[PDB]
Amino acid sequence: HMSKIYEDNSLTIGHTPLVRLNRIGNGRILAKVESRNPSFSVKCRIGANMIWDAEKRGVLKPGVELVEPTSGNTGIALAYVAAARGYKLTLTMPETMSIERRKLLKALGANLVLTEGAKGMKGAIQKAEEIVASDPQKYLLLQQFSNPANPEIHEKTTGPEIWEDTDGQVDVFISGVGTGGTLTGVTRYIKGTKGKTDLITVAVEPTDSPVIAQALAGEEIKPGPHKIQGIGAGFIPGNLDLKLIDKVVGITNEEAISTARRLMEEEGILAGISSGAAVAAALKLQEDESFTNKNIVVILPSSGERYLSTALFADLFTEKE
Amino acid sequence: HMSKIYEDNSLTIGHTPLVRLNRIGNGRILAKVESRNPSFSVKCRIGANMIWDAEKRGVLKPGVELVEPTSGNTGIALAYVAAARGYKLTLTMPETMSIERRKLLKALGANLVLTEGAKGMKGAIQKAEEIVASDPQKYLLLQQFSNPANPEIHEKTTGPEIWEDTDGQVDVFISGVGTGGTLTGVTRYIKGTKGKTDLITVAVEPTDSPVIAQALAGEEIKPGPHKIQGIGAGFIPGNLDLKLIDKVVGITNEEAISTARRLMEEEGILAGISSGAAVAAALKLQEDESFTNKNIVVILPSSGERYLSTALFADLFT
Ligand SMILES: Cc1ccc(C[C@@]2(C(=O)O)C[C@H]2c2ccccc2)cc1
Ligand SMILES: Cc1ccc(C[C@@]2(C(=O)O)C[C@H]2c2ccccc2)cc1
Ligand SMILES: *Cc1c(COP(=O)(O)O)cnc(C)c1O
Ligand SMILES: *Cc1c(COP(=O)(O)O)cnc(C)c1O
Ligand SMILES: [Co+2]
Repeated sequence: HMSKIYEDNSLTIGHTPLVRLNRIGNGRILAKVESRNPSFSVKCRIGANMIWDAEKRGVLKPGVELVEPTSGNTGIALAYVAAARGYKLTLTMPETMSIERRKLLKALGANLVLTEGAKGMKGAIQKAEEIVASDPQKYLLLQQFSNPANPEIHEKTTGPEIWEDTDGQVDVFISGVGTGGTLTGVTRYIKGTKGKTDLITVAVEPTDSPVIAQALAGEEIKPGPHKIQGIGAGFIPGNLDLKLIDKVVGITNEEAISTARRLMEEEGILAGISSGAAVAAALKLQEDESFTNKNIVVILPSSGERYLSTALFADLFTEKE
Repeated sequence: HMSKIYEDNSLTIGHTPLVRLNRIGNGRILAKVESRNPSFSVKCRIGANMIWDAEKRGVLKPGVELVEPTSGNTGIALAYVAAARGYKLTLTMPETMSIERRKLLKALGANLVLTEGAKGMKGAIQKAEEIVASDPQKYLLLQQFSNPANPEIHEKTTGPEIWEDTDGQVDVFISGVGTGGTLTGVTRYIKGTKGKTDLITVAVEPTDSPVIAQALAGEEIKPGPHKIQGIGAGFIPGNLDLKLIDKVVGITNEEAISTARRLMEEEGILAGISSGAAVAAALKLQEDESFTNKNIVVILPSSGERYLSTALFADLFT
């Protein structure tokens, strides 16, 4: 894309590189590095577009302050966009969110409201609702799991970049599902706008919280705890369009961690746990002869630098090592 | 640039965004965000090009391994490129190096050799030389402070990006100097290749180690300790072409840290200490009427996320 001066850092989102994996898999895995973003994750796109959309809809205007419950990369994305565009932001999250993330969020100007650790994200969602209810004219909740501006940005940026960078040669699209925006939006551009209805869209989820598989089977939703940060919220988000999914691959915590470590050591791509999960799903599909000659695009949501205090960098090296 | 599939992560360097600063300075500071790079710093460009250059020179034949003494972003850059392109890499550094940083380099496949803490960077340089001397056919030292492939990549990528993104309108170019490659290579492109000899090139350094100022004034070189990671090595590097510098601005530790905090809180640009230093220098220039109407391009070398254990994030809470 074209040379310019960006008017603020929110406008720099996307155009992330698509990199061939040469040592992991058969040479047809193409990794889309979504840590090449202004706050270093796929969420940069949705922090930008949910705020731009709120501006366009007339609900974010001078005097209105943003609120969102998030203990993750969405909080970081909303923080840098609010700072870049001159909005006040309040984030709610359980008091168990890491010091690294609190430091980042405060440095970017966010106002943090810490909720009881025992109540997890449910307690943070309740606190965000309470804050907005205290002054609904003042506060705007963005609602990342249902706000259509989330999948919209992937329809307008992420998907077009995959189509253009592969010159239409993509055959398989793999996305670990958190909010579902990435899966939904990219698939709507490729299957819908470009008419490629035989794209294979693969949802990735934790083996220990396989709610997408349960929903497609018409079974009871029964989530569980797991370590693949950023995916597997334990329900079907509003922003996940189940009708667009062709296959669901469940990944273990250990598979996700080990494959993220391989991205770093074998490909030089700093990668988070969910990036390992998505590439591990590509490797499982390449066990099946139907996939042997397909070009597989995989989203890598985050950089392993954000994971130094997590399982990803634990049980890896001995004191002596 | 042209839509494509990159054949490895080293080929994804550059095309970093130039962002107008709206609250910091007069609206004419244009910040080039060099953390938008495959290992998140300006050094990703030189990790790639020093290795590409070694390949082109025929000195990276099968069995040859890389060695470099580095405590910083160059070690992370060389590690991701060596992992991407299938080389073995040894980095030397003092044992002071944090366990978390050893884990990150380790995860990228680097072999670490930890040297005696009291001997600092000098001890790490000594150990790298000793490793190469133990088997010179096997080991290749990249020598980031003198290897011309460092400023070359900035002449071939960073410089052109600044020229294109500003439509040639860049009046002032500000770089905090570590190796000098950024300053040297960008200035060679803009003053030389593009012929814009009216460009004002500004070197930034710590007030507590003002060796560039000393060199340009013809004063004795007298370095000192400071906090501005990535700049101010306390000598004039081979890759710093002093002839290209118009002005040197010295920045305090506190000015660097406070201005980096403003980049984060006021602009939403995650920024390291040296990014704060370089922008602090732009602010000083904008106090001088001669600079008021000028477009000022400033390099932001790194992201504040790499500084979470440092004073950059101190006193954010009670
Ligand atoms: C540590 C961490 C990282 C990323 C996330 C992603 C999400 C966010 O708010 O940033 C979207 C939400 C999420 C929460 C739980 C499971 C999956 C996604 C959450 C927590
Ligand atoms: C902590 C840290 C960060 C960046 C650097 C930059 C350099 C590196 O090897 O990565 C170039 C070298 C350097 C060393 C001392 C002063 C300035 C630059 C060094 C140390
Ligand atoms: C958000 C996120 C995902 C999932 O992306 P969605 O578009 O929300 O499905 C995966 N990994 C990480 C690290 C994320 O932050
Ligand atoms: C390398 C580096 C610089 C200085 O860039 P040079 O091109 O080496 O002069 C500044 N800040 C940081 C953090 C760096 O890593
Ligand atoms: Co481009």
